[PDB]
Amino acid sequence: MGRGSEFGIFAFTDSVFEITESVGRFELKVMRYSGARGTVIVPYWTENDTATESKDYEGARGELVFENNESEKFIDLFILEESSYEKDVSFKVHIGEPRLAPDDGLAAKIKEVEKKPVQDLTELDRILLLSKPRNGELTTAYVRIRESQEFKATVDKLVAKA
Repeated sequence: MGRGSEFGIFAFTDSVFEITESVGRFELKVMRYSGARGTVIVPYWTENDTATESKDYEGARGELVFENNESEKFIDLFILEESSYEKDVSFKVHIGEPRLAPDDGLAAKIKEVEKKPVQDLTELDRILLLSKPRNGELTTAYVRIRESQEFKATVDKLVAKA
């Protein structure tokens, strides 16, 4: 906890998304909820499920930098066209622990406090921990990729033809 933060709370808009291998570049929003104060780094990385990195989509890995009044940042994907008649395939994109930018006032003590023993936490440093930039519960997005939806109109009209 708590339910809020000032730095603040980072998550995807939801867990579940669907394209279209024809979409090219897919912008996936990472939302900053409750208080846009400070500059916060958010790590992200891609991972295979049924969709595979060399074929279905290109691998994306890095960090997002949210400035002082930035409440939104986007991950570009990108998604590979392979003119399939039929496909239902999917991959994951995760976000790691958001961290405050090294230079600003609180960066330390936070990194120092958040790796001392819990039974040693002091009243004020658990206030620090409470105020920390945090993840929401939506820290994994699943991206389902489908056939171009009327490539398949078009194969189907062709199939019915004699």
